[PDB]
Amino acid sequence: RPSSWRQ
Amino acid sequence: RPSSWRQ
Amino acid sequence: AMGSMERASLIQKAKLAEQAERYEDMAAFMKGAVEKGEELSCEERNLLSVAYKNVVGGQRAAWRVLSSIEQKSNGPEVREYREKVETELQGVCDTVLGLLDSHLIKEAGDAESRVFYLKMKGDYYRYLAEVATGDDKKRIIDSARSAYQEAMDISKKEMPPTNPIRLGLALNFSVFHYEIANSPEEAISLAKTTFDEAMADLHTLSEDSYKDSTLIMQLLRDNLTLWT
Amino acid sequence: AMGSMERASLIQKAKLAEQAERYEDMAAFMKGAVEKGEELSCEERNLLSVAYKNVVGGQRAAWRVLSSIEQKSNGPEVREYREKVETELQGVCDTVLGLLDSHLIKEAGDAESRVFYLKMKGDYYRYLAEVATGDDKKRIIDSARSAYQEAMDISKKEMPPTNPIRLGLALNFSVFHYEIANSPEEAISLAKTTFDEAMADLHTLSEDSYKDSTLIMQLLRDNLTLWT
Ligand SMILES: *Cc1ccc(-n2ccnc2-c2cccc(*)c2)cc1OC
Ligand SMILES: *Cc1ccc(-n2ccnc2-c2cccc(*)c2)cc1OC
Ligand SMILES: [Ca+2]
Ligand SMILES: [Ca+2]
Ligand SMILES: [Ca+2]
Ligand SMILES: [Ca+2]
Ligand SMILES: [Ca+2]
Ligand SMILES: [Ca+2]
Ligand SMILES: [Cl-]
Ligand SMILES: [Cl-]
Repeated sequence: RPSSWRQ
Repeated sequence: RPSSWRQ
Repeated sequence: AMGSMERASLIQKAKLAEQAERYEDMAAFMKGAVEKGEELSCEERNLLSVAYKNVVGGQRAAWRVLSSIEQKSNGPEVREYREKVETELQGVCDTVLGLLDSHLIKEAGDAESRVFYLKMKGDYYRYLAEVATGDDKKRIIDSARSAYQEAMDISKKEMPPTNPIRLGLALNFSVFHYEIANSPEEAISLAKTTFDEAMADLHTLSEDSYKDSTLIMQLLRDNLTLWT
Repeated sequence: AMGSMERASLIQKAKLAEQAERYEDMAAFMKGAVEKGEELSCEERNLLSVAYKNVVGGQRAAWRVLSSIEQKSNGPEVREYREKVETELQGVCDTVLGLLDSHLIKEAGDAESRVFYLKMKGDYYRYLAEVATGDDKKRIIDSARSAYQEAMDISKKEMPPTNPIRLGLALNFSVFHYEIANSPEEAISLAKTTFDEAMADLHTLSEDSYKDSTLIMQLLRDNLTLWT
């Protein structure tokens, strides 16, 4: 559910 | 560009 | 590849693959189920169609991106990579057509199954026609036309005008006329006549059938709005 | 498989595959480019990362769907198909880790390349850790931790606090702490300290660098909002 790096 | 059958 | 798995397990896994949006897996499972040699139920035919429609849909979208890049360009790389995607797409279409020919269509006696498979045959020849450029392109187009036409003849004799398969078939045959056969007037006439005859049959339907039919009528209307 | 294609053609085709959203092709092209044995440029490292991140991202999303179905269930089909997807995911992670080990990391001397590859090593061990359940799961977790930690040590010595690679590394190491290592306080502390130190360095940046850095700071903030 948390954000890892993404474009 | 026109729609064929789709769900 | 799927010869050692139970038919019911292949169907169960096709449904799981659909939930996981794993459409290549879904297609391989349904190919295995078809190759068991038994006829497909209504639900199973829909799984087969959904799987391959999504696989070839991704290939078609990629081919269009690459073809557009290639057209603006004119090294060999863009053409080579478009050809690679094109060959993979043709392979998937040939696989589907091979399942229909061995032996889904010949065993399909009921109108709902026979029209369904003939619509599929028209669709996958249509996808072949979208990328065709050589000696056999006219024959590919006529193969799509012939399959659609047989499906239309059966559907008009055996199904009500609101039947979702009949409506989806007419929708796709109209797209064939507009996009492939360079027959926009035929495309528009077919879409209008299909829409109007379905409209006049809606009063016979339950609420759920009404929703099924009107959903596809809206796609016919969207095309008529785009084309007129 | 790509041994006969020119390095430059593989890179060109990776970019075409990205435009076509054909990420499996993109990964195979970039794998071939890596196997040419030359170091990767900044742009080429990004292509490698984008390709495999998208491939494994689809596999992770599918694995989560299937694992959730499997948990509600407890025939063998759901477990079998989850295992199939899991094995394919592990195969992709092993492939990436093999490229990093042979020989991207050992040839990476500059901080920007070395930190980039060590972050990747941490990420793909993290993806292995997400599905791990056996004797080696603790070692998989420590392998992710060790790679992230070495990358962090270099990034803090050699890069400004706003450097996008440094920020993305800290973001992902914080997700590792929260999701994998059961260390939510470490995750929150890392995200806060990273955000605050970047905030205090924004005044040094051009407009374009400011946009790059603040975009990743917002992901840190989104996580802090989710976690607190
Ligand atoms: C081509 C096509 C057209 C309509 C449907 N469809 C709409 C609503 N219900 C159906 C259907 C489901 C299963 C079997 C037969 C019809 C589906 C189509 O292709 C799958
Ligand atoms: C993990 C990661 C973090 C940041 C970036 N990034 C953001 C903006 N620019 C970049 C970048 C592009 C190319 C090389 C190095 C950084 C990219 C990341 O992974 C691709
Ligand atoms: Ca059996
Ligand atoms: Ca060709
Ligand atoms: Ca029969
Ligand atoms: Ca060369
Ligand atoms: Ca396993
Ligand atoms: Ca070097
Ligand atoms: Cl190619
Ligand atoms: Cl399986």
